[PDB]
Amino acid sequence: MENFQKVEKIGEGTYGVVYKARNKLTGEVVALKKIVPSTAIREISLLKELNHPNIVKLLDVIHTENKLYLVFEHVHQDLKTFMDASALTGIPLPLIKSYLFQLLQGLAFCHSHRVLHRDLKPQNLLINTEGAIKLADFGLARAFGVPVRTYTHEVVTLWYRAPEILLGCKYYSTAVDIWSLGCIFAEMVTRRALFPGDSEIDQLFRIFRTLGTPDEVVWPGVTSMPDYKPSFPKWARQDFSKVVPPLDEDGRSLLSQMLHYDPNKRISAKAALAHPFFQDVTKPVPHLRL
Ligand SMILES: C[C@@H]1C[C@H]2CN1CCn1[nH]c3c(cccc3c1=O)-c1nc3c(cccc3[nH]c1=O)O2
Repeated sequence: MENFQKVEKIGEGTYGVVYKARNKLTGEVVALKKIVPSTAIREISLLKELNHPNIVKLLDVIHTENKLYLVFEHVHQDLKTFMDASALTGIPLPLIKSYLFQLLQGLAFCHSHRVLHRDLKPQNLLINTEGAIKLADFGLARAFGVPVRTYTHEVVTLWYRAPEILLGCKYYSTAVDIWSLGCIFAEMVTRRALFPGDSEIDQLFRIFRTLGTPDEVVWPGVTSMPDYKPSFPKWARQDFSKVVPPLDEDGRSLLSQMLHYDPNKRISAKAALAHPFFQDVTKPVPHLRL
């Protein structure tokens, strides 16, 4: 695009390369994403109006010469990078709680307009120097079906995928994003991925080994799911005190509700914001080197 000048390749999203670039017009630095059916066009345009402080802002959509470029506000780094860097001492609890609180606000907003992210993961959570965190690539999934492999052939991570998606439910709800965020919450606290599956069945079985194999008791209708197999091994449910120490009682109570098997029992983003865990929530400034 004539109006932009690439500064550097800052990443590789699911749909295309992402560059940090400068707008020759406004002089603003931005994140340029390379990705055209009419349906995707209408969908992307809807995204230009769902603005929230905790959602990476979609500045412009350039559909030129049968190509799609999405211009997004630029945010210095992602959460994955910050997490790896904080592997030795871990992200202090006050900051973890602040990030979770902000993410829940971003989700509550999106879910109120019936938009789901569908693919939340540390990598698409962006953080700035002022203590804020924002959801990136929000809504791109419905527009462009999230594939098994990226344009670069990298395997899309299954670690944050909700069980209903894994079991074949085709009309999953906003609850899938709460599941993902819960997995991220646990990972920030323990400094280790909660369910690092490397295939759909390994992903499903890791979930089962920690939370117990779901049945009609905890999840009515589960046995009727498309990919549910009566032959799934029967694992006992582990205790959360063992899964996410040293997270306190309120935190464990909240995480448990975010990880409920039944999508209808799983806590909503809105209800999560009123949880006592956030009673003493604050907004501290992180220690990140740019
Ligand atoms: C955000 C995820 C991960 C990587 C590829 N992304 C996936 C593709 N992608 N990248 C996006 C960005 C901003 C806004 C929206 C998107 C987006 O959808 C930016 N992306 C990135 C980044 C990695 C390290 C720093 C920045 N900074 C950014 O500003 O992208």
